[PDB]
Amino acid sequence: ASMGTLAFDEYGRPFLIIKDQDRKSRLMGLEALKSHIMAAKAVANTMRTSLGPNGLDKMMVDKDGDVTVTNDGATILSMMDVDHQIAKLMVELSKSQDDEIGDGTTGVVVLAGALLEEAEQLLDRGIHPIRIADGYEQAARVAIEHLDKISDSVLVDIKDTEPLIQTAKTTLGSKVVNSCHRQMAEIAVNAVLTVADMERRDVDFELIKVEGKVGGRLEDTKLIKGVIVDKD
Amino acid sequence: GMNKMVINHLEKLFVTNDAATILRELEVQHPAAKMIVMASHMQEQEVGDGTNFVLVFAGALLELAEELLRIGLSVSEVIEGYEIACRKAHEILPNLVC
Amino acid sequence: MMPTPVILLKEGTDSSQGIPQLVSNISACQVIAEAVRTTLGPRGMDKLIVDGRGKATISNDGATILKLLDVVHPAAKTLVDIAKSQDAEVGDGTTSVTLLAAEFLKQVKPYVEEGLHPQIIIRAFRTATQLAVNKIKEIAVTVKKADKVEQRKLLEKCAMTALSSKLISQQKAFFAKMVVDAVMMLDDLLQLKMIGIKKVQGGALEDSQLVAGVAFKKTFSYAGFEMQPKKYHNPKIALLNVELELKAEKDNAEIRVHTVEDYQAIVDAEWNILYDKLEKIHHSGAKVVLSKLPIGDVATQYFADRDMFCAGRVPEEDLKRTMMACGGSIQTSVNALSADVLGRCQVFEETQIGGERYNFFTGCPKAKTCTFILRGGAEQFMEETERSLHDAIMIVRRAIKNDSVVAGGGAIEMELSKYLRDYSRTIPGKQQLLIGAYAKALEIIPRQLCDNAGFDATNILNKLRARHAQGGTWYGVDINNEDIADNFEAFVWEPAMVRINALTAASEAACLIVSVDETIKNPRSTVD
Amino acid sequence: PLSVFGDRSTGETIRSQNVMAAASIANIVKSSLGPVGLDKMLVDDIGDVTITNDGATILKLLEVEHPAAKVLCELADLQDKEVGDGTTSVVIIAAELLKNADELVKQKIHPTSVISGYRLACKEAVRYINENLIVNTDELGRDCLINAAKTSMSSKIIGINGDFFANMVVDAVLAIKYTDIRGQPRYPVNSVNILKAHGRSQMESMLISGYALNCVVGSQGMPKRIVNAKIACLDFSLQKTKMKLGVQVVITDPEKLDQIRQRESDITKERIQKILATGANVILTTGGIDDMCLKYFVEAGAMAVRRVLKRDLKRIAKASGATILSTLANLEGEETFEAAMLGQAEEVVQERICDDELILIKNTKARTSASIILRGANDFMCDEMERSLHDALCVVKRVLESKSVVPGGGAVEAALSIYLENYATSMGSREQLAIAEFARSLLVIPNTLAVNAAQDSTDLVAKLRAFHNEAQVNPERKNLKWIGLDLSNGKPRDNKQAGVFEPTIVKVKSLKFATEAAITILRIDDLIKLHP
Amino acid sequence: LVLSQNTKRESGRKVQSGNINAAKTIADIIRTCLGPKSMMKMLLDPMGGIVMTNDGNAILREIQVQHPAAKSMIEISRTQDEEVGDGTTSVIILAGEMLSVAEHFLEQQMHPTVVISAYRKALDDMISTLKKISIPVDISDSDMMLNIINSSITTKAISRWSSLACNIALDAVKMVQFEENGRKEIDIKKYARVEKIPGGIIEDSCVLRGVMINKDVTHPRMRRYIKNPRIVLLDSSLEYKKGESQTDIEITREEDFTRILQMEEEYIQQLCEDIIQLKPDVVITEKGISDLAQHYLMRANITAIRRVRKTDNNRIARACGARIVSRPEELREDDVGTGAGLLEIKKIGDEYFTFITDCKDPKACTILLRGASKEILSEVERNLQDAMQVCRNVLLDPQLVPGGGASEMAVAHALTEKSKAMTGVEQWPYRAVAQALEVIPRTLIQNCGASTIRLLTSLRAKHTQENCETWGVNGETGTLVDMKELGIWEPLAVKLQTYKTAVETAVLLLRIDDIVSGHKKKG
Ligand SMILES: Nc1ncnc2c1ncn2[C@@H]1O[C@H](COP(=O)(O)OP(=O)(O)O)[C@@H](O)[C@H]1O
Ligand SMILES: Nc1ncnc2c1ncn2[C@@H]1O[C@H](COP(=O)(O)OP(=O)(O)O)[C@@H](O)[C@H]1O
Ligand SMILES: Nc1ncnc2c1ncn2[C@@H]1O[C@H](COP(=O)(O)OP(=O)(O)O)[C@@H](O)[C@H]1O
Ligand SMILES: [Mg+2]
Ligand SMILES: [Mg+2]
Ligand SMILES: [Mg+2]
Ligand SMILES: [Mg+2]
Ligand SMILES: [Mg+2]
Repeated sequence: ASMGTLAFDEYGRPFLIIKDQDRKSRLMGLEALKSHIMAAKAVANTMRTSLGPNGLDKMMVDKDGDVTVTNDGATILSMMDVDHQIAKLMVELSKSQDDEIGDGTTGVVVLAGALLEEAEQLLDRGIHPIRIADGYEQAARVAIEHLDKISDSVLVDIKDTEPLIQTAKTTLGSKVVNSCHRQMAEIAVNAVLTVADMERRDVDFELIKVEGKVGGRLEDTKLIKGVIVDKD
Repeated sequence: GMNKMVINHLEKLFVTNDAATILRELEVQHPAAKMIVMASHMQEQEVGDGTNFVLVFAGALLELAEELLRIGLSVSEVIEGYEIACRKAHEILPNLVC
Repeated sequence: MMPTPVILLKEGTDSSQGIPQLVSNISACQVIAEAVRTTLGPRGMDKLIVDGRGKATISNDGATILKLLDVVHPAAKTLVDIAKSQDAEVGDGTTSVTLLAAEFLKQVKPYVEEGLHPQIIIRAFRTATQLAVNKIKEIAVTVKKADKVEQRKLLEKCAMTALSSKLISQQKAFFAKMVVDAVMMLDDLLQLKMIGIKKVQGGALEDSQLVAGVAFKKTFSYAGFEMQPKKYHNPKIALLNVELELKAEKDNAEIRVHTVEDYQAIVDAEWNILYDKLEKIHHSGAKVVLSKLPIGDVATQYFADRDMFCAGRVPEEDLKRTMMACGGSIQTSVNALSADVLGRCQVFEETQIGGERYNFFTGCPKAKTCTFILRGGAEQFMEETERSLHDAIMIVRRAIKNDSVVAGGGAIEMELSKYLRDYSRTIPGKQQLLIGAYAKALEIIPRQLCDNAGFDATNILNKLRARHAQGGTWYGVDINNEDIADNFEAFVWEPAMVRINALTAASEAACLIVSVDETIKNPRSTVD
Repeated sequence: PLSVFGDRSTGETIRSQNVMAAASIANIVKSSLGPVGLDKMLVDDIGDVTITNDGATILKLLEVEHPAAKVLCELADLQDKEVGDGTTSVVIIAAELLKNADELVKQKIHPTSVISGYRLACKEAVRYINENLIVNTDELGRDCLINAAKTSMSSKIIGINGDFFANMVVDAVLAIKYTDIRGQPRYPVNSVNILKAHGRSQMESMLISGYALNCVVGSQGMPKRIVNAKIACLDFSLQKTKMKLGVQVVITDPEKLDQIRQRESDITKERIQKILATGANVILTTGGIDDMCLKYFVEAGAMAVRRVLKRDLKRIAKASGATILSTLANLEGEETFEAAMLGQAEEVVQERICDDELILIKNTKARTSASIILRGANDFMCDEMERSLHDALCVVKRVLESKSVVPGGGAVEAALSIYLENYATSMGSREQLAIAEFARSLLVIPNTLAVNAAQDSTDLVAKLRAFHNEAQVNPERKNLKWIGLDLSNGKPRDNKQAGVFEPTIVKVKSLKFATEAAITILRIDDLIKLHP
Repeated sequence: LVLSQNTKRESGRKVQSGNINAAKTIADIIRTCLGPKSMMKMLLDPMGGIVMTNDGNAILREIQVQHPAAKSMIEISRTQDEEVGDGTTSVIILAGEMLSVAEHFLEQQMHPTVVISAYRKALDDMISTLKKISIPVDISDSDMMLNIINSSITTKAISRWSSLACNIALDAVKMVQFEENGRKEIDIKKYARVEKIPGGIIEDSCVLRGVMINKDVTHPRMRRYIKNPRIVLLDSSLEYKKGESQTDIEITREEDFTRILQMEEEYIQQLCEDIIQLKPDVVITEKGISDLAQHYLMRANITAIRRVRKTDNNRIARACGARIVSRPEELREDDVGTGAGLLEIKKIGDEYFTFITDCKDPKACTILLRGASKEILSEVERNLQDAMQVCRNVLLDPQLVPGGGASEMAVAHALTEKSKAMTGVEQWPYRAVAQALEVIPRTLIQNCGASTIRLLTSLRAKHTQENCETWGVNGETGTLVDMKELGIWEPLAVKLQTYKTAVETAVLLLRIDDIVSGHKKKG
């Protein structure tokens, strides 16, 4: 279950195949699958507590002693100092969800952990993992089709921002700014709508400058329809 | 003849049945073997083939010389006889051309 | 042995000779094959290898896995070498070559232990390989119609077969169609550098797309870039190799003046040189400017004032793809920017893809290049997708070269094994055992397929042998139904020269391994 | 998750490791099989040298750490103990069975089916040997024993001198023959004293028509030769009498001390005259004899030997008719020694053998005994001669007890291979492969013989198998069952007429033991090795 | 890990080549120490002594080697020395030569078993030829005995004094000869002791007609010179000692202590009276003698010597015809040793030596060696041992064989002639091992300093004639001379043992192709 192979030939002569083969480990098949599933389950169970409006924050400390209190799953996993390769896969999955969408970086990790947890007891009953993956793909296609079916459309007009404000409030509910919830959602919506190509085109984020300064109160956060610079 | 895998001091792998290459990639340290290797390499440079012949003939000659020395012959007598026989062989060789 | 005060070889030289070292070589080859044994077939599995620096590589490609292994056994490295050779010449079958070679060696190991002279084994391998290659060329199915639809269907089926073992096998039809479309737009040389492959993190596989043109990432825009319009409906593209910024005229240039009027004239002359280059580019009529060399902020603002797009520091390969797609010419001097050397495309647009900005050149009707944009949840995910697409692209290229196909799933190897056994049944008998061992060793691939699928290999092999003996050429392993079926009718198609090269390389490796009798290992120099 | 403080191996890894260990053990001794086999030289890292060809001795001397390799080592030891010959063939066969069974298992054949097939194949091979391949020794005579001994001593240091060594072995074995109850003649080997002494050539080895002691007379004053020996075997020391732990001597009158001290030795004196008065000439005792009793024997002109080994004394008493006496006590509470306790021999001599002396009790009456003095060039040669001689004695004993022999030189293995290959098609569906692999594994012995002969094994074994197939197919060619291998000329040869025999029990026990060992090792698919 | 970490295994052609090379090296060590012109070697004893000798066994015994083939060769040397006492260098040289000529064939594709079978057939023919070319010896003729001993010792350092050493060895062997109860024995080991006193001159060495021991009288009053002593030999102590039983005493009266001491004295007196009853003149005992016993013996005018070793007492018993007794109460007239004709305790150097050296018909003797130093006397003792061993060998077997390489060449020629009717594959090894016997004349010529090739060719041509089996090489002049006029001869037993032992050494080392080492004794 480790050290690779230790044979030294059946004639007594030295038998060296891989460089530094005595100092290298190796896992085989089902035991490796169980170890990976357990690591992913640990990561997902760590993440799942920070899910929802009542989710609690994770208070991250980097190698230099800087402290980051956060609820964003991608931010937590990026700063997490993992060594297991499957944990790195979880981190990269959360970062990919952040890059593509920007929200839901915690739901993906929990969902993947649950999927692997069920796959564990499915493998215990003697199902090939490729069959489990195929079934998961089929069920995911079914779920995506159902999501399209039960989807609802909202107006993205500037004259009526109520659905947009509600969506931003739903996104911000789980964060610490829920004290200033409606104001912060309104400023986010106005910031996006002011700078955007209206013909369903892209929104250039580098035209929105997010600058923070200590002091005052969180309620003093405001949207400036211009530029603020750290110059005099 | 069978090929030989030879790993030189730089871990470059040579697999061949060419005597000159095998001798080149071997870390020969005994200086008499060094002289025989130089003879083989000189044969390779002059002609390009027959290096294994050179090595085998030198080994056989030296073993039979050792036998002659053991039975009582002096080194000088063995050397003189070897030179005479080499001259005779070089004289005979043109007549063997087919 | 005696101390021999003066030793012949350098101290520490290790020598192994005779049958035991040959048996050890065979065992090492078996070990090497075992490391990639489970990555074969639609039920194959991936291997994760971590290097010294901690970076992991997840791959199903046999050649990649073997390369990531630090094999130091002189006989075992031959399997890695032949896998790399198969990857280079064909691009698919890197897993099959190692299995075939190791199985040949394992089959002839008992005869080696009996003191059989290796030359007979080598001659038997050569004869069997020649017969097998001739049989493959004889029974390979080719269609002489020059029909575009049938050729495209054959290409798609071959791509699907080459793709139905990787993590993108669930979308194998989709990527096979993309690969066929991309290859058919290459002109005559089928150069790989003309098929761009961009990996953008985040997004499903179905979000990956093939661009009928060229696309590349945004390249370090300077200030004032955001005022440039990011969409054009009929732009002319100026492909340049020019540094458009204020700089010293020459590295060894020196200006000597003794009057302030000359000083002002010199600064105005530098500005006028830059503005003359920019004015020539503007009056060329182009709307999109791409340069291999950096483009300064002054040039960026100048182009923004004219409602023009600029992008400096574009990689050379991307510029070549843009030239082959839009149809212009890369210019080192802007002194003659005639309409002949200007690219042209239907639509240019900058769009955001997964947190990154990409410039799109679409609508080129005479484009000879492509651009794959791949989406995934991890960088190793995209790496493995790129490797699988590379395998498919190589297969489609070889199929373009010649449309000679054989049925996969081990059907071809059952036919070859039956033919070789029938041939061996009609020879005096010393070569008969060796050729029969070769034919039996040819059964490893379907057996490995059954083992990977979790089947019972013995019953499937017996049924396949009975079916082939009693009539039937393209019967192989049916993975979904846990049975056997006519794989040609199931469209499990492979180019014939894939198996031809696999057999040739495996036989050559086996002969080379068997031919060796003594291994000499000189001590390391400067172990440090 | 297991949290077991040790290393765990499971699946194909442990099976391959066990097969590798067994193959290594087999390959260690594969080069010492058959007449063209060669001996091995073992050094005991202190300078001790052991030159031997016996597989059991080699495996017993070696240091083995893997449990699977151990299993084969005590397999060879058990084969040596229960048979005495074939301690290398059993190891080779067991390893080949393990190798082919592991190949079958790797082919996804369940190990239980392989075990069942191996059991069936072993039973059928034993039955085929018993009813087809045995030759009764009644119609062969003493030549059968001579040929069996010569075959046993091939591949040994005394192989070429077999023409004389076999005669010596047969004579000794027939000499030590005795009959017990139920009328079964038993041949108690290990009652033949084997004495080793370097010196003259091998051909000067002597077979004593009596018994040989590795002891000398206690005193130079005693004669070194008595014609009409009246042997008195004793099991008590003849020393000055000492009171036991529970008895003390306390003196209150000084006049008694001299009498006490005088009787202290007069007791043993009186015992000596009681022994000698009956006419005894040779006195043998397991205990020591002090100076005074040695002088007592010197004056009487008798021979006295001290510190005689108990087994040698028992053999001498049995052969000469003497009775071991641990004490001189009759049923009347007296000290006595009757003449009926005396053994007789035609001569007792202390001969000189290469700067050393040993006692020869020649031509004992009432029973015929035997002993062998082996003359070699040095100690290692004598030790190897002793081991080979013991092998030959065991083979002759097996032949004389079980009166059936089988042809040698791989004839039995080839016949069984052909028969089992034919028979596998009639039994089961998956154990058929196991029976076929058993048949193939049985072919390693002729292959090893041919390989050791530096000859083409493939064509020779093919010819042998063709001969046996013709024998098993054509009813009128059944005389080809005895076709074996002629290692000198490298050709098939009728070994029955060539005089290459061996006991049937050797093959039967070797097959059974190898099958059981292979089955035992084949059931391991998981290994847990706790740290010490 | 199957075998241990320290288990080293090597096999193949390398093992055979290494074994043969090790045997050749062992032979080369003592090559120059053969023949009348051999030169001596200095061996430094690890305990600190110096061994200066040219004896093959003495040289090889002090060599510590690691290669097991060398150990086998050393054991061969020891076996040859023990069995016959001569020809120790010859057997080593012959074994090396046969192993070399066997390596020649092993380099080709010949299996070792064929070489071994050819070697055994050749050995049988060698024995037959030696028994054929032998000549009888009349043991009653002392001149032939002396000449045989001289030819035995002419190659040693004692050759300068040949007549004296020959007479000493012959007399010692003849007088130690014994026969009892129909059994004949010689027993140079137990009796015929060699005792060396450094100093004096070698010509003063002689064999005494009796036994000499390094002992003195227990007290000055007894006589140091007795003409015709009646010697009584004892084994037990002559002093009061404890018994084996637990024998505590309890004293409650006044006179019991004095009575106990007086009884001790009375017991000593009773033992002394029992000894005196035989009227002896000398009392020799294994153990101590109490002073009171000495006084009681002196009152009867008896010389007493105590603490004599058992071997010396046995030698005295053989010499003077006495019997060792343990209980003086049972001392009979037969046990009294009469036959010694003189007993004398004289001072040599600064030590006292007891002489009993006028015995009539003595069956034991001592050889008194006087010389320059201890190492010279050790070498002289070794040479005398060789002489006595040769004397007893030729006295048991009266067959004799020509020396100086004549027998080697004769047997080689006979075997070569027999090899012409083989027509098999064994003829080549048979002829090679036949011609391997030429190494003895070859090394004799090499040590002599003459031309090896020319002399050997002349000898080989000479041996092809009809009657030339006695033609050898004059080892001190390098000329072909008939050995029936030179006078060099060897006992047939020595040659037979040498040939057999060399051939079987070659067979034993040829039977081996695999070497494993490093394992513990496991016991
Ligand atoms: N649909 C299928 N059914 C059965 N076998 C298949 C199918 N698709 C591919 N194979 C088999 O998979 C093997 C190729 O596996 P893969 O690892 O992708 O490449 P390689 O040739 O390097 O092993 C081929 O031998 C082929 O016979
Ligand atoms: N003269 C001979 N010719 C052919 N084969 C022989 C001869 N003598 C013995 N054999 C065979 O050689 C095989 C190996 O015997 P050997 O290894 O010496 O005994 P063990 O197995 O006790 O070590 C035996 O099975 C026997 O049949
Ligand atoms: N005077 C002589 N001339 C020639 N040869 C002699 C003479 N004396 C002895 N030899 C030979 O020398 C050999 C004895 O050599 P030696 O030094 O005694 O060796 P080792 O002690 O082993 O016998 C004998 O074989 C004998 O034939
Ligand atoms: Mg959210
Ligand atoms: Mg050439
Ligand atoms: Mg593939
Ligand atoms: Mg045997
Ligand atoms: Mg001598």
